[PDB]
Parts: sequence; C-alpha cells; structure tokens
Amino acid sequence: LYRRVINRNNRLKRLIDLGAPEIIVNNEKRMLQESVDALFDNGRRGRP
Amino acid sequence: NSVPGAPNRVSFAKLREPLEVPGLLDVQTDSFEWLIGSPRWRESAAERGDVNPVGGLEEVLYELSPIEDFSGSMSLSFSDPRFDDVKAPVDECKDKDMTYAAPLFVTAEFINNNTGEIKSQTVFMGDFPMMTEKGTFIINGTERVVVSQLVRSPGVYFDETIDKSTDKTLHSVKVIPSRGAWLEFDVDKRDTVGVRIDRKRRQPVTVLLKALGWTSEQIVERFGFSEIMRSTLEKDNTVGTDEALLDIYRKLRPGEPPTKESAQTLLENLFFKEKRYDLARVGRYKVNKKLGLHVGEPITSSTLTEEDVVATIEYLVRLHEGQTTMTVPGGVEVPVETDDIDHFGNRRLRTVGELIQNQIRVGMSRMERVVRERMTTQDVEAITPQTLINIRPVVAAIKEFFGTSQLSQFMDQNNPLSGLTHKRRLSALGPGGLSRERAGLEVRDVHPSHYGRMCPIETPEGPNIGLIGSLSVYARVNPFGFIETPYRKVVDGVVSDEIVYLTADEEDRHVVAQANSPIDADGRFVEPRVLVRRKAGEVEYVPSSEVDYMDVSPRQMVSVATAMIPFLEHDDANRALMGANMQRQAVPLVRSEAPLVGTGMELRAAIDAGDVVVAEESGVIEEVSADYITVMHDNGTRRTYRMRKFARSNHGTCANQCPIVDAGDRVEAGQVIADGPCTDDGEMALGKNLLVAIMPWEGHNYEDAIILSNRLVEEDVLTSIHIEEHEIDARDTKLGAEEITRDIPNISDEVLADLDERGIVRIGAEVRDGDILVGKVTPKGETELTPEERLLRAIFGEKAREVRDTSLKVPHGESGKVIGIRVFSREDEDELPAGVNELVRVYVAQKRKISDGDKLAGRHGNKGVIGKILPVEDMPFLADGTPVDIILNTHGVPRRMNIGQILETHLGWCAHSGWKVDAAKGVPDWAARLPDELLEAQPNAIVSTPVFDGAQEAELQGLLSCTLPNRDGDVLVDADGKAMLFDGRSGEPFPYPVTVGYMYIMKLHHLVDDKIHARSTGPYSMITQQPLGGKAQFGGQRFGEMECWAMQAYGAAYTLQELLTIKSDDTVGRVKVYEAIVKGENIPEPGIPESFKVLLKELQSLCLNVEVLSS
Amino acid sequence: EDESEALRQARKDAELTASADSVRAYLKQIGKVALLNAEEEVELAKRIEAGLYATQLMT
Repeated sequence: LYRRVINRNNRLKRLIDLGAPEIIVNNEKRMLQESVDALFDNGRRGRP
Repeated sequence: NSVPGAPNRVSFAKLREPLEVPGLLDVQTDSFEWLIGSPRWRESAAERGDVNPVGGLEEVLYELSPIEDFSGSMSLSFSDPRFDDVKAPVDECKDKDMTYAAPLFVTAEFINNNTGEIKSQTVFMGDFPMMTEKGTFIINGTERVVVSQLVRSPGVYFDETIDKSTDKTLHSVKVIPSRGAWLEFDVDKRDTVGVRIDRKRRQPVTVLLKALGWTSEQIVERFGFSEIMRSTLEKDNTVGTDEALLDIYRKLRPGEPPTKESAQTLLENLFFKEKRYDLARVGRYKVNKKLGLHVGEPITSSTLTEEDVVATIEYLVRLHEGQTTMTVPGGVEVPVETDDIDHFGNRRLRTVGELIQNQIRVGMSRMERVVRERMTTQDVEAITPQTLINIRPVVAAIKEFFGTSQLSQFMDQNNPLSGLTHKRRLSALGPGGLSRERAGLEVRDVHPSHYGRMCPIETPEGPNIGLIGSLSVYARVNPFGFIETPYRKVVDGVVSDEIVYLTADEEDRHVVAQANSPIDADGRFVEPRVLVRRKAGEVEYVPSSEVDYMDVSPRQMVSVATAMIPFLEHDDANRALMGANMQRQAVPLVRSEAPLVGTGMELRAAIDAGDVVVAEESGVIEEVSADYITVMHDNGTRRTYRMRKFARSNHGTCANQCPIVDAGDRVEAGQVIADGPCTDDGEMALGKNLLVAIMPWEGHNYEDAIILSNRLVEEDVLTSIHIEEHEIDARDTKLGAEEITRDIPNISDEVLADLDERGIVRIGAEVRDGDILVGKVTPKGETELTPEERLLRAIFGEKAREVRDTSLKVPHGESGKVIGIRVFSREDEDELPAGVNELVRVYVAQKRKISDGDKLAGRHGNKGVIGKILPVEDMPFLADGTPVDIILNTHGVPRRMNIGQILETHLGWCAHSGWKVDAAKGVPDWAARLPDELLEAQPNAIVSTPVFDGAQEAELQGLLSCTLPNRDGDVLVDADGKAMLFDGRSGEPFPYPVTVGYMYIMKLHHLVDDKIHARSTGPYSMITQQPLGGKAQFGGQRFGEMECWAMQAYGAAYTLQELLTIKSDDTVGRVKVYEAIVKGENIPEPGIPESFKVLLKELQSLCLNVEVLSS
Repeated sequence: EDESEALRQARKDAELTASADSVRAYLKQIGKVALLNAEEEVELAKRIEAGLYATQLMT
C-alpha cells in the first residue's frame, strides 16, 4: 500500500510538472485519494 | 459371507439382504472414470443413458470448440482427448515426490473459412494427474484426497414468506443459475410484484414482458384471472417497447447513454446468451422438471429461454393465488408448491469429476481468451495450432486446484477406516459452498430426505457439526449429480427382488415401507398397518395393499463408520455420533486382534479400504516371505505382490503388512492375501478384547477415568509403533555452499560416535531429544568477534571456526531408533528444487507404550484418559484368579445413555467363554427365532451383530443362562451377568457382584507424549515481542483476556502485571528478570510493555496525535 | 422512441450517474471525445507546429 501511495504521488508530481490536460490530472488525484483511502482503511469504500 | 477367505462370523441377523453392499469406493472411481471417459465408463453409460455417451473432458472440449475470430473466416476446434501411460508407478512417485500423472493428448483442427486448409495437430495438452485404484491422488509425493461437495443445484426455487404486519402471504422466486445474473420475482408488500434483476429494486413485470416483444394485449390475455398481475399491468405507466428497453437500461447498465438497439441486444447477451448466463446441464433439466417444459427431448441449449421466464411468471402468480396444479400451454401439468432448499432433491453433489471439470473449464476459458487474442495478431496461413496454443494456464489451473485448495485435503490415514471415511464424505464448505459463519441453524439440521442418502450420525462434533457428513452404505450418485438410493418395490403386497433406485424427489410420490418388516417370504406383511415413510417425511400407519416400496435392508440410513458399532439401536444419538468419530482416530497396534463382537461391515470395510493385499487372479502360492509373495496363477504365469513394511502414514503411524498365507495353499480371486495395519484375517480390527469390570474402584476411575492392569504394558497389548520424518536441505547461498559433513565445530565425541563420515546417523542407532541428526555446516560469513572470544582462543589455541553449525537436531521431547535415510542431490542427477543441492530425510521410530494420559475409548461413545496403570496384584479377580484388565466407572453409563456397550460386554463374555443351548427337549422359547449353528459356540468364538437387526434382550439373556466353562467347572457369571470377584488390595471378597465381560477397546491418536509442552524462555515474534505459539515452535500458552477477568476478580494485581509485562513483553524486563533469578537476586520492577509502544506508533501512523503526558 | 423528450433527457440522466466504480467513471468520461481521422490529425499537428513556433518566437 505504501508503494502504491508513493507511485501515485510521484506520477502526479510528474503530471503536474510536465503539464497535462485536466482530465488526466483529475484521474491521478482521484487515484491518490483512493490509494490513501486503501492505506488508511481498505474496503471501507468500494471493493477492497 | 460370499468372500473366499471370510472367517466364520456367525450372525444374529433375522432377514436376508437382497443385494450385497456396493464397493464403497465407487463414488471416487466412477466419477474419475466419467472424467477420463474410460471404456469401463463407456460401457457403463451404454445401458444407463447411451443417448449421449460423453466424458467430462469430451464435454468441455466440445463446448469450447469451435473458437473463431471477429471475421469468422478462420477458426480452431478441439477433439479426440487421448490419454497416455503413467510416467511412473505409484510407489516411486511416492518416493521421489512426483505427482502420479500421465500426459494428455488432444487433436486440434485448424480451419480457414476464407479459402480452406486443414491442420490436424496433436498438441500436448499437459500433465494430467491420475486417480489410483484406492481413489487417492499423489501430489509431490504426498497422498491427497478430494471430497465431494454439497451445493444448491441451479434451477428455480419458489418460497413463501409472512409479512408479519397484516399476515399476508408472499411468494418469491430465485432462479439461481451457475455463472449468470439472478432474477428475483415476488409479490411485494403492496399488491404489485417485484422483478429484481441483478439487485435493482424497481420496475415490476410490466417492463419485462413488454421488453420481450409483447404489448398490453399479450399480458392481458395470459393473465385475466390473476387480479394481482392485472393491477400491476394497469399500473404499467409505460407504453412502448423501446421505452421499456431504455427503462431497463436505466437499472441494468447506468452510466452510458442508451440507444435503440443497445438494450435489445443487452437483454439477450445478459440472459439468453450462453456465454454470460448458462445454467449447467443439471440446471436446464431441473427447470424442465419443475415447470414441465420438455419431458422427452434431449438436453441442449443450456441458456435460459423465454418460455421458461413466462412459465416462472405463471407458476409464481398461480402460487400466490393458492392454486394446486399449473398447466403451461405446451407442456405437462405440474403441481404448485414451494421448493425446499435443504431437500436432497435440490442439493446436488459435486464429486471429483465436477470439481476437476470446473477447474478445466476455467483453464479452457483462459485458453480461449489467449488463443482469441493470438489468432488475429498473426497473418493468415502463417499461423499454426501449436503457436495458437500455450498450455500454461491449464496446468496452472490443475496445480491450483490440487494444492492450496480446501476441498482437496491431506489424506486422514491412521487406520483403514479413516481412509475409507475421508473419501465418500460429503462436505459443504469451499468455493460455491457456505462458510461456518455463513451457515445458519437450519442447514446443520437433519432433513427427512437424508435417509438412505447421507448418514445422520457421522458428523464431527466441532464447529463443523452438520456441515460435513458421510455417504450412506447403499447410496449411489446418479450420472446427473443427484444422490440416489436403492429400494425394493412391493406390488399388491408382494415383495419383488427387482431393485430400483430412487432419488430424494422420487420418494415423495411413493410410500416406502419399514426395513425390518414381518415378511412371510410371500411378500405379505402379517399386519395391515406397517411403519412407512410418507411424502413429507411423516411416519404413520397404513394398510399393506397401498404401499409400493420398502428399504432394501436395515442399516441403509447409516454410513460405514457407524455400521461397525454393535448394538447401535440401544445408544443415544450423541454417544453414537462420538463413537463413530473416535472409530476414525484409532491407532494401528502391533498385533491387531480381531474383535469378538462386531458387525458384518468390518470385513467389507477392511477389504475395500485398499490396504490389504487381495489376490486379483486365483491360483496356488509359489512362495511366501515377509517382503513379498509369489503366487502362481492357473494359466502358467505368476505374480509377485511386493509387501510394504513399516511405512509412515500421513499421521506418523505404522503401516506394516503381514502375510497370512502359507507356501502351499490355494487362494481364490478376491480372497485376502495379507493384512494391513489394523486388520486381522482381512477384517477390521482397531482395538483389543479386554476383560472389563464396571465397578468404580477407589476413585482412580472417577469422572470417566479408566484404570488398567500392568499386563497390558508387559504383554504389549496396547502399544503402537510411531514414525517421524525430519527433512533437512543444504542449498546454495551467497556465502558459498552448505556441506553435509562431519566437520562440525565445537562438539564432543560421545555424540559423534553414531555418525558416519558421510555426516549422518548410522542406521539402527538410538537418538533422543537434542541429539544431532545430520551434520550440515553453513558459512557463517562475518560478525562482531568479541574480544573475549580472542582471549578465549588465546587460552586454548582454538581455531576461529569460520562456519556456523546450524545442524539438524532432534526436536524437544522425542526419541527412538532410526528406520531409514533417504538422500538426494544434484550430482545424483535428481529433480531437486532449484536452489537446493542436498536434501536428506531421516525416519526415526519409537515403540510408544501405553502410559498415563493416553486416551482409550470404546465404539459406543465412552471415552477417558488412563487414570493409572496399577500392578496385577491390585486388580479385582474372579474365583478363577484371572485379573481384570480395564476398569471403567459405573456412574457414566446410565446418565450418558450408552447402555448398548453393557450389552456388548455381556455378549462378548458369552462369545469368549463359549456357550451351548440344550436342545434335548426341543429348542427353548427364546431360541425359536435364533438361527441354527448359533445354539453352539466354542470358546473364543467370534460373533456378529447387525446394527439394527441384532441379538435381542431375550436371546442375550438366554445365552447368558448357559455359558459353559472353559477348563474347570466354574460358572463365573450368574444368569443376570454379574459375577463375584475378589479384591486384590485388601483380599476379602467384594460385598456385591459386579458385571464383568470382554469389551472391545481402542487406543486413540491423542497420546500424552505428543501433548505435553512447556517452555521457560523461547523465541519471540517480530512485530510484537510476545512469544510464539504451537508445538513446532517452542510455544507458550495464551493468557487471554478471559483469564485476565479471573485474575482481576481475584484482586491479584502484581501477578497480573508480572504475567503481562516482564513474563511476556518487556524485553529489558525479560533479560533483567532472567539475570536476577539466575544470580539469586530479587526480581526487579516490571517495565512498560513493548506492544503498547507498538500500538502508540501504529495510532500515530493513522494521523492521530497521541502523546502521553507526565503532568 | 427517440424524440419527444423520451430519449434525450434519458441520455443526459443515464450519463449523469454516480458511477461508483472508478474505472467505470473513467470510461464514462472517456466516452465524450469523438475519434479522429488523418486530416484532423495533420491539421492539429499544424496547429501544434504553429504553437511551438510561436513559443520559440516568444522565447
């Protein structure tokens, strides 16, 4: 889970620094939110 | 009888059995035969459904083929599944740990519809594990057994419910097909209906029937009598087929805009397409029977059809009207009733064939996906089936099934009965089943349909009670997955020999009679009223002329583990249950004396358990030896049975096989040649015949305790050979290589005496707890060499000893002699796992004698540990002077309701002392129905007693009356069973006589040697510093919160804090306490537990600012 | 059928759904831009060439 968090955060950093259309940035931010979600409480929201 | 080498077992049975018990392994062998499609199974279906003779593999291959591309101009098909000879015979695959398996071959047809070319390539499908003659698979050397599973057969299930508000009845349906989306049709709380599709709570039937190409006229024509559905159709509020389709699209696939054609094709792809909704071949026929759709048509088009839906609607709506019979337009009439989910007509049995079929189906689905991906990426005419095929997922799926799956488990083999009962056992947990937490109270109960199909007694006492059971003795598995039992059919009060087989649902429409009925040999019961089993499981009286079926025999409702209990009908159900369960866990002794009193099922159970050598072909014996037997058949050729001596069972017991034939005898095909672990003369023998007095003796047999005489210890009556194995492997490592060598650092010589220069213990050498077994030395690498170590070597001249001696040592608390050493290595060109290059396994055996704490039990539910083994002097002895062997308490038998074993005791004494009934002035009144040849019995004569048709009270009393003595003139026991006996402690006779007699006792596999454990300072876990748990690890007893409650209630605070902090957790506390107690100093103040700090850090990691404040 | 308010707001409401599954929501969103052909690709490439040329001129 920590590796997933790190990967999502690093990819979001790359997306922001590079400059990407807002749909991909929003998708990455959603993935970051869901990854922190899984880290704190897996299966609380959606399929675990 | 009817067995060539059957010992003369006289029987008290009154009536005869029309058929012999079938081979009790037929549910494992026949299913695998169906799976493979062997010629035996091929001819088996020739008269039992030859309308479509097809195997499981053939069925899967035919369903898979043909597979094509998106264009349809190029495709592949599969056919001709042909097997091959097994790679190696069973014993060698059990030796070097390889799966008993054979290659699988199939033919692949490559078609190219664009132009047309043929490519018939015989592709190697993989390595399919095979089933041995005993019905057990071998995986990686280990012997694994798969068990059948009980699941709800896919189909249609109507049910009734009370709203509990206005007491209105409601009827619901759940068409539950395998691999598909559910439909739940019901009548809602209000008048309209609910048509829940895939868990969406809207849209009554109005949109569904409209979506099927109909309109209001059809739904009003079909339903004018059902005012409920009339009100519903009036409340349609939607007009238009496309409108209904889009409304369905709302609650079937939201998130995507609908179109005119998307919903119409979506419905077909969801329900009427056999790729996303395919109720299995069982489900289609179950639906047809439930609705009368097709009554004489072959089985095809497994996908659900529209007329099925309309028939479901009609059936449900008529059920809500209280109607009795429904006649679907275009089909036969079917009675309307709710469907029970536990009735064995709705619970199927997935045998080994079905489970392996499902796993192969998953593998072939992955195969189809990968081949569909690959057939397009490559240009036409440059593509071949071999490159279209990548057999990896199929073998991956079979390996996934056979290992790390809870439905194919390690064989429970510590006696022939345990092996017999592990197979032919019905489970309910696993994939597609229900977990114990998921299991309610209703499922665990015994259904009236369990009779004759599944035994109602044999089931474990633990949490799994009722979830898993055992097959009956006469039960049969239909070629359709449903269970089925035989029964004789009586006509106009004439009993026929013709045996017909009925399932659970076919029993309701008939009336079966009592098993033991007063048959007059002309088929007519003497009284009109006979105990019969009605449609709904009700038992009642009924005249004879209208009954149409009878049980084939008594003990038809009971399994094979419970059919071995004498006087079963005199025992409570609970005690019979526990007795049947302890029969499974007896140990193989070194002599295995046959029981005096038993049942005819022991012979068959021993014979077909597969572990007794049976002469396949008749002929004279050429030669006999302990290792092998050479038998000369009549047709010139001979055959050598290689006996298996001292083999370790899966539970570490003995499996010796002693031949019981001579060098010049003649043996017939089917006669027992050699005995297994727990067999005498080819019949089951799980215990010993011990003389029993039932008095309570001085409190040493208090609270189910049992006392024994030292004769059992001295004469080795109850002693078991136990064998353990110790694997140890030397593997490659970055430090270099680990050597199996005697260059073991810092060891003495008296412990090096019993090792060969190869580095392992000499064969036939005694070891004990702590002794070294293999000398394996690993490069230690580096560490902090203590300065004190340097001064140590400077005082003696000791070398640095650059390697670490992690040799294999005997674990705590065992000993014995070594039996065998097996060594494998890479330079032996063996198939070792990648990484290891030596692997040696040593077998150590000890003749475990009987001591205090070992559990002994009868087969009647009475159990208990050995309270004491007191010498032969201190044993009550009869007037003849023979001391009693085992004494049990008298305060358990009347309260616990197991009086059957007292009758067994008396019958055993009669069978031992011998008897004769004086036939001078005719036969006595009690012996009139007693069969001939039972009026005379020599001393130590074996008898038999069928469980439900056995010796009655009057017959046993009469037998007890005349019990002729052996050598002297001394009728030790009186007519009422009790006998005088002299105290061995004080010497005076006991004031009152007590019952004595021979009882069959068995030693259970719960010996105290494998049950004693203790530790002072062992290892600890990683995350929390608590000590580990178990016997393999050094353990440490769990001091749970429930015991914390007791210690807090006592008011003892220092003891509790000690048990928590320093004794378990506080590391510095642990080491300081140990130092203080060794130094003879006062134990210091306990510190802070480490687990609390772990919790604090964990809570901090959860973004919770938690700080502890001093002030 | 398709017109007369039966299917238009039907499509709007079907698209405007919770979409609990994240992959489902992403696939719903990606179902919003039409596919492209060669002429559109070369025209957008010309536009990007002009944009980067203008960025170089700004630099």
